[PDB]
Amino acid sequence: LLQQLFNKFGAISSSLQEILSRLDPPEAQVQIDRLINGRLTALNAYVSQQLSDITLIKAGASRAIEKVNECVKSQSPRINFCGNGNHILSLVQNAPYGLLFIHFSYKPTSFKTVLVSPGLCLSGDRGIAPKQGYFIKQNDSWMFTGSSYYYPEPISDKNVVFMNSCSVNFTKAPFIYLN
Amino acid sequence: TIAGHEEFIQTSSPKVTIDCSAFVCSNYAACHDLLSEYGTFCDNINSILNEVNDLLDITQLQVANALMQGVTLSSNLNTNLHSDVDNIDFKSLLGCLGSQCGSSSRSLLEDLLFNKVKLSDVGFVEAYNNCTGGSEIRDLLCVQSFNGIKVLPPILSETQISGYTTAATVAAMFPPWSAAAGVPFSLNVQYRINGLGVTMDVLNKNQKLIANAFNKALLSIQNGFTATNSALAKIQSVVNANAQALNSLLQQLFNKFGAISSSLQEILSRLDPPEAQVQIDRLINGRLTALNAYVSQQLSDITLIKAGASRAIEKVNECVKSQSPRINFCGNGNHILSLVQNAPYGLLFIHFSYKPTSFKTVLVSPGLCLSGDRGIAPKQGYFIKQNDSWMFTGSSYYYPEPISDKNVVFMNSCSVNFTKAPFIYLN
Amino acid sequence: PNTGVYDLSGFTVKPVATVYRRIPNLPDCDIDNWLNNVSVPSPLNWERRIFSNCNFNLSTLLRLVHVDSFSCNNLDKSKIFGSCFNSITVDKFAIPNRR
Amino acid sequence: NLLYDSNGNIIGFKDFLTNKTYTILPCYSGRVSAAFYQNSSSPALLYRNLKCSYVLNNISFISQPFYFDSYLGCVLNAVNLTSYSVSSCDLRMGSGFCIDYALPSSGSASRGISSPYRFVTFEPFNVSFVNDSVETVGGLFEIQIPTNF
Amino acid sequence: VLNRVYLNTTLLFTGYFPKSGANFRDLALKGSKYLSTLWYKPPFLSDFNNGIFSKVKNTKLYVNNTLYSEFSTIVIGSVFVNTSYTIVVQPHNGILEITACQYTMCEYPHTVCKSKGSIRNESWHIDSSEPLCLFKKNFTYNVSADWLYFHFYQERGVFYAYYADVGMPTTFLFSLYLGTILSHYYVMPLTCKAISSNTDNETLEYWVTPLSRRQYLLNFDEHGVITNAVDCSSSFLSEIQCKTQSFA
Ligand SMILES: *[C@@H]1O[C@H](CO)[C@@H](O[C@@H]2O[C@H](CO)[C@@H](O)[C@H](O)[C@H]2NC(C)=O)[C@H](O)[C@H]1NC(C)=O
Ligand SMILES: *[C@@H]1O[C@H](CO)[C@@H](O[C@@H]2O[C@H](CO)[C@@H](O)[C@H](O)[C@H]2NC(C)=O)[C@H](O)[C@H]1NC(C)=O
Ligand SMILES: *[C@@H]1O[C@H](CO)[C@@H](O[C@@H]2O[C@H](CO)[C@@H](O)[C@H](O)[C@H]2NC(C)=O)[C@H](O)[C@H]1NC(C)=O
Ligand SMILES: *[C@@H]1O[C@H](CO)[C@@H](O[C@@H]2O[C@H](CO)[C@@H](O)[C@H](O)[C@H]2NC(C)=O)[C@H](O)[C@H]1NC(C)=O
Ligand SMILES: *[C@@H]1O[C@H](CO)[C@@H](O)[C@H](O)[C@H]1NC(C)=O
Ligand SMILES: *[C@@H]1O[C@H](CO)[C@@H](O)[C@H](O)[C@H]1NC(C)=O
Ligand SMILES: *[C@@H]1O[C@H](CO)[C@@H](O)[C@H](O)[C@H]1NC(C)=O
Ligand SMILES: *[C@@H]1O[C@H](CO)[C@@H](O)[C@H](O)[C@H]1NC(C)=O
Ligand SMILES: *[C@@H]1O[C@H](CO)[C@@H](O)[C@H](O)[C@H]1NC(C)=O
Ligand SMILES: *[C@@H]1O[C@H](CO)[C@@H](O)[C@H](O)[C@H]1NC(C)=O
Ligand SMILES: *[C@@H]1O[C@H](CO)[C@@H](O)[C@H](O)[C@H]1NC(C)=O
Ligand SMILES: *[C@@H]1O[C@H](CO)[C@@H](O)[C@H](O)[C@H]1NC(C)=O
Ligand SMILES: *[C@@H]1O[C@H](CO)[C@@H](O)[C@H](O)[C@H]1NC(C)=O
Ligand SMILES: *[C@@H]1O[C@H](CO)[C@@H](O)[C@H](O)[C@H]1NC(C)=O
Ligand SMILES: *[C@@H]1O[C@H](CO)[C@@H](O)[C@H](O)[C@H]1NC(C)=O
Ligand SMILES: *[C@@H]1O[C@H](CO)[C@@H](O)[C@H](O)[C@H]1NC(C)=O
Ligand SMILES: *[C@@H]1O[C@H](CO)[C@@H](O)[C@H](O)[C@H]1NC(C)=O
Repeated sequence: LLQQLFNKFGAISSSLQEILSRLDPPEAQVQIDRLINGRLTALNAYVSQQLSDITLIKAGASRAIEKVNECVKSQSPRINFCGNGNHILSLVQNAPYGLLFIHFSYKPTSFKTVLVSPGLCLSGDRGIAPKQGYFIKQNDSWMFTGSSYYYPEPISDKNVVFMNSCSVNFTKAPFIYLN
Repeated sequence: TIAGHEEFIQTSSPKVTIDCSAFVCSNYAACHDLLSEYGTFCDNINSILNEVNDLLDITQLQVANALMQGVTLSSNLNTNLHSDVDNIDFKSLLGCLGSQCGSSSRSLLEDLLFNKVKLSDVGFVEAYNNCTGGSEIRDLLCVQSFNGIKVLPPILSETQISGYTTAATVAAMFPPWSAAAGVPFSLNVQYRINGLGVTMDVLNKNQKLIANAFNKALLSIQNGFTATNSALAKIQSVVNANAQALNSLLQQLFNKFGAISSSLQEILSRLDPPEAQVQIDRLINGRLTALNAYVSQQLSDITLIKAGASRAIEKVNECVKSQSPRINFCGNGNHILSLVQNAPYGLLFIHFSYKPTSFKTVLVSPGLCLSGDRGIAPKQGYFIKQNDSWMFTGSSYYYPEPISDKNVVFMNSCSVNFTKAPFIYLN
Repeated sequence: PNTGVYDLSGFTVKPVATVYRRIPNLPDCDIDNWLNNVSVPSPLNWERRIFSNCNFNLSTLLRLVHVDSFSCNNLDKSKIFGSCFNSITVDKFAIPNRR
Repeated sequence: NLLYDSNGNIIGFKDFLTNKTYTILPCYSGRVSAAFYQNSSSPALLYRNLKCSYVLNNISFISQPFYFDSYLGCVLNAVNLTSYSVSSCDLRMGSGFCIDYALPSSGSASRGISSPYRFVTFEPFNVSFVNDSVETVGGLFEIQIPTNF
Repeated sequence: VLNRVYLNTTLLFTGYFPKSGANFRDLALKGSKYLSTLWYKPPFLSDFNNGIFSKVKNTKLYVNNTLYSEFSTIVIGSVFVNTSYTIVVQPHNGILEITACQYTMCEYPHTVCKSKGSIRNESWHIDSSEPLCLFKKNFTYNVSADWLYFHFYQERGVFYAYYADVGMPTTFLFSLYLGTILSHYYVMPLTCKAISSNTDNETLEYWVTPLSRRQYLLNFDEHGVITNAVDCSSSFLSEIQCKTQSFA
């Protein structure tokens, strides 16, 4: 924007001293008018660009207000909003013209191949399904393991959801009457 | 039954690039030497349009990152063999996947979409390949491109985005199930219909009805892109708006702006150099004014496209890749799940919805005061009377069932307008 | 300079041959024989002749008449010297000396 | 004897002396995309939507030992290597293609000439893969659960 | 347009055109023997402001099973004396004689069908002195045509004539420098013998309407033929058609 004070815009010069001390007051008006139209056009184009940049900055600021309210100050029951899944929490810091968020995630480092069932059919034709986990078969006994860590633990009522029927592809297991 | 409807969201637009000195002063050295006194006018216009096209590339990478993030597939997955799970058919939604295909295909939903839109990202390349020679005699895009106006390809091909949506779709069907909450697809459907107030006995008894309702909903999607589909209309309005603005920009090369001619050849074959300059200066001012206004409009429309792309990334992350506990975000209430597909300059979402067909008029109670001065309130349902005995029913499907601790929420006192029930110490 | 992609207006095309077409052995327009004529009209009854489908040149004409002044308007004298036109209309009359 | 369009330009004509009828097209006009890596001697050049016969005859008469045709147009000073792929790229040409820069270093140089610009494929994203089966392994499914984090 | 071809396009063109929704006037008179003085009056002697469009019925008489084309002759001018130039367009069964001379026109002029001659002789002038003629030419048309179309206008001293016999749009016939302004025209009564209702039931038609300078939208097919036209200021639908540059 500063370099537009050196354009001639089709006039003879870009200096108003080089026109007022070189031409006539009926004739210098013609050149000064071209300089005025050029500089006013450049100012309008700059003001249009700024009025378009402020909308993108407002959209970003609304999103940052959301991450402060729902990832830092509390934790929403959303998934993939803050971070990239497996997300525990965030902290916030000040930064030049904005904010720096620090996100923390759970990261698995080693894996195991297991065979799982997605639900069981029990005696009386009832059904149980696992509550954030899977039914695995350790030592010819059905146990529960969680989804994101491997730890076989018993089947209980704090472990499963109940239903008074079972699906057609629930695994038949009549030998289960645990707590 | 299960209803299903489609939704187009725009995430991009055609990337226009403009050779400013070949638009204004096309070939004539008199015009170029007159234009060099406006300073850096064409540099500014080129920099604004490069900034716009860089924003377009950043949003395309953000969309593809949202589609691909976190999905784990089996290496033995081959969509020639596996295109079906639990009596629900996915074949018209999958592209090609596997180590023995050649990743250059779309699904037939995307084929039907990209065959009613001529100028997609591949129609511009094949229309610009036919300008050396015309290939009939003449075409408006070649007249635009010979005057410095050209649409550039996106950085990712549309078959790449088709591969990304195929991976996202097949991560809901196969046994990591990385986008169906870790459980199989029909089980996930059952748990979401149970989450609106439909009991599990109904859903285990009506499993094949649910599968055929899904198949019918998909096939009714597939025969719907017929000249009054609002998604096809919304897609074609993008292409028509681009073609209209580019033709209006080309029509500025035939205005006079107060000169004796719009043609630079007609002015430089009639007038001397001192008097041709006065006429050329008016054409230069008019054409610079028109380019300035075009660049301002492009800058205003890139903000709307970025807002749409953020809405689509949110829908991918919370309606397709997971299911959010936000009511009325995707769909309309009684929402079950979403699928995603590639569309020209955006995405197509398929939303599936629970839908009642028949109704019954029932008398209901919202709370029961039991002796001991206790209260119970029903847990996503109501209390009803059947044979002068109190029972529970869910709110979205009429089915009486006994009152239990899995049906109610207990309270150590009871409200004033809770119905008196001393007959209950039941199951 | 840095790494990147740039749009360059390099050396692309040149015009190599020319095409030149005219219709041959056309007559002469004979503008001077009408301009240098004995019977001269007044400004009240000025006269016109239309010349079309013929050849001319301004050297022979502007040396075969006693040129006192010659000045063009919305044109230029060097831009006539190879051009074709659809027609040329020449009008004439003899001046009253005060007016 | 003249054929116009509605904007007012002449697009064809019938000859007076031969009765041979012609259509006029403008001469080819365009720009060239230059993919330039730092500290090298010359860019790689892309002529968008042009066949290389048109380029090597009717545009560029300076000699070019490395040239080929491609989906984007005519590529000069680059090697056709689209079976190769890359995940990150700072010379991105459009439609899933990229330009890579690889020097013939002193461990594996060649005394004959080479083009250090390659025209490769751009693939920024992937899935993780596992070896397990997609069907039931006797009633049960095979899954991978983490043991340490 | 002059020597241009347009192909599969609409064109916004401003020319010398009739107003759409205005009124023609059939001005062809006819009499077997007698001629009234009301036929030579300002009801029938009209104005030539900028020009006229004319639509002419070519009647096809039969003598000895021989086809004779005929219609009326039109005369344009200002005062119709021998100190002024008058234009006369007159058919001769396949030959259109167009003259522009300093005629000595009769008070009550007429022409006469030469196949079946009238009671009176044809006398629209008597010129023993063979007057000054700026223009004299013969053109040939289609004798088996049913309609002939004419544009006659004036601009900056010049007179322009267009005509057609095959089709509705006209093509350029001639131009003529005059230096004066033509102010009136006339269609002559054709004193025939046997054309009337009591005879073989034929009619003379010469429909005239004025011209002015105005913008039209024209439609050009794959042969360069004008298929459709619309006057841009005649109605509201025509405003929408010229604003969209579209016929639908
Ligand atoms: C100058 O003009 C006169 C007329 O004003 C020309 O005389 C004409 O000559 C031609 C050819 O001989 C005749 O056909 C015309 O009838 C003549 N006009 C008159 C009114 O008599 C004369 O020829 C012209 N001078 C030259 C040198 O051409
Ligand atoms: C300009 O036109 C004149 C015609 O008036 C040309 O003069 C003729 O030249 C040929 C060539 O010898 C002669 O046969 C004719 O007799 C000439 N005509 C007259 C009236 O003298 C003249 O050559 C043209 N000028 C140029 C530079 O070509
Ligand atoms: C191009 O076609 C035209 C058709 O008219 C030819 O012009 C005719 O040539 C003959 C020669 O004997 C003349 O008698 C005619 O009067 C001409 N017609 C017109 C309208 O002028 C012309 O010769 C053809 N050209 C070639 C090279 O065949
Ligand atoms: C135009 O055509 C008419 C009719 O063909 C010509 O008129 C004839 O002229 C000759 C000789 O002057 C007379 O013997 C005939 O009697 C005329 N016939 C009629 C019906 O009047 C006329 O000469 C032609 N004019 C031109 C310029 O060619
Ligand atoms: C149940 O399992 C059988 C055998 O794997 C399979 O054929 C069928 O499609 C499955 N149905 C459902 C609803 O899971
Ligand atoms: C381009 O030209 C080919 C023939 O070379 C033709 O088959 C094809 O339809 C053309 N494409 C377009 C978009 O015009
Ligand atoms: C790269 O740059 C360094 C210094 O900037 C220079 O010494 C070196 O020769 C350059 N490499 C080549 C291949 O020119
Ligand atoms: C291209 O060049 C060759 C050889 O110079 C020539 O034969 C051919 O006609 C040219 N084509 C164009 C379109 O310029
Ligand atoms: C470019 O290379 C690919 C494989 O790398 C090959 O299939 C293709 O045919 C080549 N194209 C050209 C024009 O050399
Ligand atoms: C998959 O993408 C990752 C991302 O960094 C990349 O490193 C890897 O090489 C890619 N694998 C294949 C087979 O393309
Ligand atoms: C992985 O699959 C390959 C087949 O290419 C097989 O050879 C190998 O045994 C498998 N490994 C495991 C751990 O299953
Ligand atoms: C988990 O990993 C850490 C570091 O990789 C290691 O020190 C630790 O022993 C591991 N724990 C188990 C239970 O394998
Ligand atoms: C005639 O013009 C119409 C209007 O665009 C077009 O559809 C048609 O193809 C044209 N005819 C020919 C033979 O090109
Ligand atoms: C028609 O034929 C009759 C004889 O049957 C003859 O008298 C008459 O002159 C003919 N008409 C013409 C116009 O020649
Ligand atoms: C018509 O002309 C002829 C030839 O002179 C003449 O004999 C006849 O009397 C004229 N008719 C009238 C009604 O005078
Ligand atoms: C024009 O004349 C020719 C031959 O004289 C004839 O074939 C054609 O039908 C005529 N056209 C009209 C409209 O009379
Ligand atoms: C001419 O018209 C009259 C009007 O009624 C009619 O009586 C007569 O029969 C017609 N004659 C011919 C030959 O058509």
